[PDB]
Amino acid sequence: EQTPLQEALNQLMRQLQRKDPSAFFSFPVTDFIAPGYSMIIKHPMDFSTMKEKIKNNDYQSIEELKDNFKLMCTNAMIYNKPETIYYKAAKKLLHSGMKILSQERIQSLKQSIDFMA
Ligand SMILES: COc1cc(-c2cn(C)c(=O)c3cnccc23)c(OC)cc1CN(C)C
Repeated sequence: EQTPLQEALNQLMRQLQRKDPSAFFSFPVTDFIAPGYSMIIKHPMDFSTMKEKIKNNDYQSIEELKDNFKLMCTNAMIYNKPETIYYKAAKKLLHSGMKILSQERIQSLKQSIDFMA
């Protein structure tokens, strides 16, 4: 049993992950694979962490998940240099995700979520 908000967050997450077929952002970045990461990025974020916050009913709004998604992309553009594959992939994923999490779409979900209460 999940709330209408949780299920909306899940379908949004499914579409966001559709824009990352390489699974660069599926799991947390470790210092082992990216040395000094924990010293450079103060608020790490990834898809699996966001999915756990959905599962635990941590998000009170779609905008909070939108904030976490922007943070995950921004983190990769801080740690990685502009020509790297990870920077370019985060740049493109952020732009694609902002179209998915547009105000127009958040609108429609808020009303249907409200109508199920
Ligand atoms: C290339 O393969 C991967 C890359 C990254 C990765 C992501 N981001 C955002 C980074 O900034 C980053 C920076 N340095 C090194 C690696 C990464 C990854 O993160 C956990 C996992 C894989 C393995 N994958 C098959 C699951």
